[PDB]
Amino acid sequence: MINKKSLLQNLLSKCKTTFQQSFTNANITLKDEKWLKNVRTAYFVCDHDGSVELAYLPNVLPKELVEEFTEKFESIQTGRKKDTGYSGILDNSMPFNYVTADLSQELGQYLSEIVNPQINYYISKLLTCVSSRTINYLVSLNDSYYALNNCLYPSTAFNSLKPSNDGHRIRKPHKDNLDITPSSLFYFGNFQNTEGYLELTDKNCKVFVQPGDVLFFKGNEYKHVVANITSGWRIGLVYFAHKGSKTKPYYEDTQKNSLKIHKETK
DNA sequence: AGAATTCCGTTCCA
DNA sequence: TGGAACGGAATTCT
Ligand SMILES: O=C(O)CCC(=O)C(=O)O
Ligand SMILES: [Mn+2]
Repeated sequence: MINKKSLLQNLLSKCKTTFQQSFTNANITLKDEKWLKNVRTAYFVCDHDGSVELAYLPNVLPKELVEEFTEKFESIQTGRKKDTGYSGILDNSMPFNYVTADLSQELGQYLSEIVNPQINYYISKLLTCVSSRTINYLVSLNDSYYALNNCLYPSTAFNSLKPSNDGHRIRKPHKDNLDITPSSLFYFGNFQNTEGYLELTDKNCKVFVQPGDVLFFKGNEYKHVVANITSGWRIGLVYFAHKGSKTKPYYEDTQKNSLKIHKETK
């Protein structure tokens, strides 16, 4: 119900001035139409209403930032058993929001205190361009969430993918169904141009992501999976918000403690 | 103690 | 519907 050529011109205009980069060979498709099979460049997916359900902007992060974060991420993850980590709040399995167990650890500290305040700026950049509805929602959240995660997004996921790990949750095709808003994704580490791509299975679209790129898309609606890497290290951050952020209460404590607090108020 | 297993609890889907 | 799934443990075995 709208012109895609003009909408792309609008999005490109905002993104060019905001990120101060020229995005060549940018493309736009409606969600109903046939998506590009291979996206190495700027790409946008919209509905009939005009809202952006996917945005991919190549290399918006300064190389100095990607390299420093990578080195620290790899340093911390070495001393970690699990291949995933989380900062901010999680409502998973509980009818309340709770502080992640990792926030007290080295990973959670580095994300919240150092990484997130810097990344929060590029998130602000991204949202003011592609989605107004998202940032309008994120600023309505409890102040405690913003203070906790030091970011507009109340929750941050840390995905460490080493070569030939098929057991990682991002290696299995899925949807994140708790998400009330499209997530913002940042990538780090080093891996090849032909591997570690995010594939949307139902739309048959392969987005090839490299360190420094940003990806903004709905995780609940579109089933997606991360491809295997034969070399390098694939590290990425997922900034999201669940439904429980608005709906469920907050006791300002970790999971087990909050459960005790939750019951005693009932 | 340091392994394997069960548990609390929400949400979904083949 | 059983059971896996962006958690995070406590029990229960060797
Ligand atoms: O890292 C990616 O490219 C995707 C992450 C993802 O799908 C998830 O965290 O569920
Ligand atoms: Mn996902």
